[PDB]
Amino acid sequence: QWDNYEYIW
Amino acid sequence: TQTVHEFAKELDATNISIDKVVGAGEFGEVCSGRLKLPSKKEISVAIKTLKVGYTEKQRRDFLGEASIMGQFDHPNIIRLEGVVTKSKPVMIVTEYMENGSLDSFLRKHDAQFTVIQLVGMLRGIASGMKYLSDMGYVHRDLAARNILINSNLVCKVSDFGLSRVLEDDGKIPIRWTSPEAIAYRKFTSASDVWSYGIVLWEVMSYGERPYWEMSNQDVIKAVDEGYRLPPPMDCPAALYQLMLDCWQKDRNNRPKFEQIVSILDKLIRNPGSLKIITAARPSNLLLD
Ligand SMILES: Nc1ncnc2c1ncn2[C@@H]1O[C@H](COP(=O)(O)OP(=O)(O)NP(=O)(O)O)[C@@H](O)[C@H]1O
Ligand SMILES: [Mg+2]
Repeated sequence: QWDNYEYIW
Repeated sequence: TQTVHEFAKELDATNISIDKVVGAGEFGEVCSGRLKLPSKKEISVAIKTLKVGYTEKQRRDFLGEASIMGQFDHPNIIRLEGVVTKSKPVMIVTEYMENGSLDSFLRKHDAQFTVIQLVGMLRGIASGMKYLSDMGYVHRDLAARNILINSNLVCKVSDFGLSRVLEDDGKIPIRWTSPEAIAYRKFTSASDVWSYGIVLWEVMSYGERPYWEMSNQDVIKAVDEGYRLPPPMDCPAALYQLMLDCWQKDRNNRPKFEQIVSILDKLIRNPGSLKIITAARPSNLLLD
């Protein structure tokens, strides 16, 4: 659950 | 700040008592406590504090989220009781929700609720979102973790950190976000309906993570290719179909929140309908 929020690479 | 005082009452801190810490956020701690109202009635509240040594940006973001919340007065949107800004620590005071965040609550109770209880939760969330959308906002973060649930299992939309007014004017919750919002930032009430479909899956899965631990890049590719989360165990057909409808590729084909509320109201009114339950697949996600 650490990458719930992310940018798109 | 003046911005928040348009939609938030300034509370007298002598009327606030703090009981204990119940959480921690981006901005500081969260406590349970009591608020004495002008009528001398005392109610349970959550108290969020802005951390000591906050930046002006942190203060603006903290209070800004309260300014949005304060615009809504609805039984399924978290109620803002008021703010404390004229003394420090700066505070936001909201209704107390005994059972905390919906995803973590459901994980504690895997397979322990009736389908009608779960539908009750889902109907509340939909009703709150219908109002939010009526008011011209897109939430942008609709997820089980952003729904709070009280002692009587009433669910209420929270966390307006990403919310905005729909107008001609950061990281995104990729697993909850519609394909068009991921592709080119097309956020509309229909992208919130997509997110609602994900919340529906989360609730029927008792707080399983959407797409489990798939990489965000694979979530984006799979969903765009037409793959969808599979039916939760023992999921009523009616509710899986509602998920699929919320997840229509064409946003114009998704139901409106008003339609979602109506659908759930029928299921509550005719609980036998929930007894028809949703197999061998070549993949974990379902194509279509
Ligand atoms: N109104 C409330 N009533 C009761 N508990 C609350 C309330 N608001 C927040 N909490 C508790 O505080 C925890 C953290 O607050 P929250 O609003 O989720 O901020 P956050 O930044 O998302 N922190 P987190 O969920 O831990 O990453 C929630 O999981 C609840 O357990
Ligand atoms: Mg949280």
